[PDB]
Amino acid sequence: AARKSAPATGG
Amino acid sequence: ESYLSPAQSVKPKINTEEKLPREKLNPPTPSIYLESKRDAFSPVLLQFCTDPRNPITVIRGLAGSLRLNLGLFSTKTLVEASGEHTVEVRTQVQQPSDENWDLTGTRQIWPCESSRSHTTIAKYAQYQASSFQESLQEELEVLFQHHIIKFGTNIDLSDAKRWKPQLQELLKLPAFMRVTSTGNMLSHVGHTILGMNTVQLYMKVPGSRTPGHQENNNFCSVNINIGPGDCEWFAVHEHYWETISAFCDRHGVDYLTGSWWPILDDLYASNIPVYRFVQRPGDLVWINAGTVHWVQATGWCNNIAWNVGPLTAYQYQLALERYEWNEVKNVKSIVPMIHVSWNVARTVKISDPDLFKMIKFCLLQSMKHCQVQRESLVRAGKKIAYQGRVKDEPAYYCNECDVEVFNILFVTSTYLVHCEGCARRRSAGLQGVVVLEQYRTEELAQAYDAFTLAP
Ligand SMILES: O=C(O)CNC(=O)C(=O)O
Ligand code: NI
Ligand SMILES: [Zn+2]
Repeated sequence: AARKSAPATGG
Repeated sequence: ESYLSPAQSVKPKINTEEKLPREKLNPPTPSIYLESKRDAFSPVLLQFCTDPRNPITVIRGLAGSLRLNLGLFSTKTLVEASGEHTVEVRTQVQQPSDENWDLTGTRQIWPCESSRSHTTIAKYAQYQASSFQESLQEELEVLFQHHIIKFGTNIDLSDAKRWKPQLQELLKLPAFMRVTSTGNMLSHVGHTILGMNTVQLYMKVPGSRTPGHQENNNFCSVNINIGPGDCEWFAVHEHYWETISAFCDRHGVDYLTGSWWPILDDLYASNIPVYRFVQRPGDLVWINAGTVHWVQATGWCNNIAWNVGPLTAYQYQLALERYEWNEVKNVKSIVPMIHVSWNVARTVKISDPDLFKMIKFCLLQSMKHCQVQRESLVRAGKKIAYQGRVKDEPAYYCNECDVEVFNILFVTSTYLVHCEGCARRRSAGLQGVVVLEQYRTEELAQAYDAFTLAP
């Protein structure tokens, strides 16, 4: 879904 | 073959060739106070926030100047509004503000570790509160005698039922700051882009970090600090974005989708002015179009944010540049710029001549591209069905490359949509590919000619 989010690195 | 005409750039002209002294390498952040409530509704305010020269702006104590009921966004108000609502979590390492280090503090590094996980709001509220009480204890001793943190990020207050009073409150804002507004490009998308044209909530603890970025498609951002702690902001003017991206390349981190915390000395070393400022409870941050920024919580606090699309030439030009650049980089543009431009021309009167010429150019190119695509499909014996747009039909995207697909849709089967390349390359002659047309040449042509400059 177009959605705004934070970059990620693990998980 | 761009949707942009280089001659029409309204981008401010900035010379980095000349050496720059340090005082200008630390520009003052435009802070604005609102004695009257109608000041907030003044056009000069909007002119100010959207001025290209003004990368970022703080509106001081606006949440009292209009009597916004922030208290509602208090963690307590939230937990009981719905605690078993859910939340993305970042696990991070707590550090001083202007710094990010390897495991030992030998070196400053660009890569910012930010691992991901999930909880509920009620659960993160526990954590946020426990965390605060703990820091309290370690101070109620001294009196009488690596930190791992979790950041609650991009929490979606989209459900206008559940979050009714919270959302209703933000109606009290000047139109250009609102979630939904006739003058908001993002209100003309025809569907929901979570976090852009809906509200996101941030639950932070001290050290809680949002790493370097520009907004999706270079859209303005509006952030309010709920309290009770502060936030520290860093920001650079769009002009310098490629220089920052270059750093990301050298340090092996993707600029657009990677996690990175800039090395301030690098930026000073590169002659790049950095805005540094503190955002206090009830302070609103306005991030102008294309501004590189990154953010640290210094206390315990929640923020609220969403993206706005004011109808200015600057905002528009930058939305398009990022739209094209995204596809050069194989990165999904979540604001379907071409579908938006047509929606805007068809629903909104435009008085600003520079913005008008930009939308007009884009529509033209959209028509030529639709025209070219039609001939060669005809020319090669391909039949094209006519499909209507229905009411509240969304924009489409290539199931494969994520590019926006406009007007002409390639489809397979439980049905999938593709751009032409992805359809061919998956069938040489487009066999088993239905092709749909949503706007006949004449629908677009008439819409185009109907589109004129308002005085
Ligand atoms: O509030 C934060 O932690 C980060 N927010 C933003 O970068 C924004 O609203 O544009
Ligand atoms: Ni941001
Ligand atoms: Zn494709």
